[PDB]
Amino acid sequence: MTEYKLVVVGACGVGKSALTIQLIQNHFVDEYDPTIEDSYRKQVVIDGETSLLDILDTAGQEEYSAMRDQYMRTGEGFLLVFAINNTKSFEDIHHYREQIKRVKDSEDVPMVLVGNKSDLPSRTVDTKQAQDLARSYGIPFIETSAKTRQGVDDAFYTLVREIRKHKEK
Ligand SMILES: *[C@@H](Cc1nccs1)C(=O)N1CCN(c2nc(OC[C@@]34CCCN3C[C@H](F)C4)nc3c(F)c(-c4cc(O)cc5ccc(F)c(C#C)c45)ncc23)CC1
Ligand SMILES: Nc1nc2c(ncn2[C@@H]2O[C@H](COP(=O)(O)OP(=O)(O)O)[C@@H](O)[C@H]2O)c(=O)[nH]1
Ligand SMILES: [Mg+2]
Repeated sequence: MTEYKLVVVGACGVGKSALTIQLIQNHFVDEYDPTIEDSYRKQVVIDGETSLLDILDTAGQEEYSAMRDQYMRTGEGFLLVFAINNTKSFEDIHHYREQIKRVKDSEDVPMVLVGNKSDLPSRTVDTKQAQDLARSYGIPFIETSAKTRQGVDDAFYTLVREIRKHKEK
């Protein structure tokens, strides 16, 4: 069976855990310990192909050991998550893209920009800004809400389609 290694990255509090649990369980978690970093597996059918998605939900203290670089290097695709009500989380996206570029030693790594918490009215990052950033990186932009499940399957399934496009090159 085909297997895809996906990694969910972004600032603390953006909804990485909430998005992962929404994809895995179809339930919204109000509280998920921000120190818990773990991987989950879900069997899905995407465009007729059965596959196992192994999703690493990053968390815990920010550190950069060589062991952590090697663990991130195993990721085939990354969701760059920011929250639409947190400008600092959007400003931090460049850091996450640079760290992916550094450990993968590549300019062409499958990624999707995800603007989470789209259910909140307290927007501080406009959709146009996020679309321009994703255009500058050559990647898709998807608006999500882990609370209502808006865009959740689209974010993960779009990342799987980007990994498929990369494996074809
Ligand atoms: C919060 C978890 C909490 N623990 C306790 C209380 S809350 C959470 O979800 N986190 C914490 C932050 N993590 C993390 N943070 C960053 O950068 C954060 C910023 C903001 C403070 C200063 N620092 C630099 C920038 F200004 C942004 N970067 C992380 C990071 F890059 C990696 C990591 C590590 C290595 O070795 C390689 C690597 C390669 C690709 C990657 F995508 C990432 C990632 C992510 C890599 N790990 C954690 C980082 C995690 C989330
Ligand atoms: N309204 C709303 N709250 C969310 C959403 N996603 C996450 N949250 C909340 O934001 C907080 C941080 O979410 P969490 O998944 O722990 O973020 P992480 O640190 O990136 O793993 C929690 O209180 C979640 O319930 C979302 O899309 N909408
Ligand atoms: Mg978390």
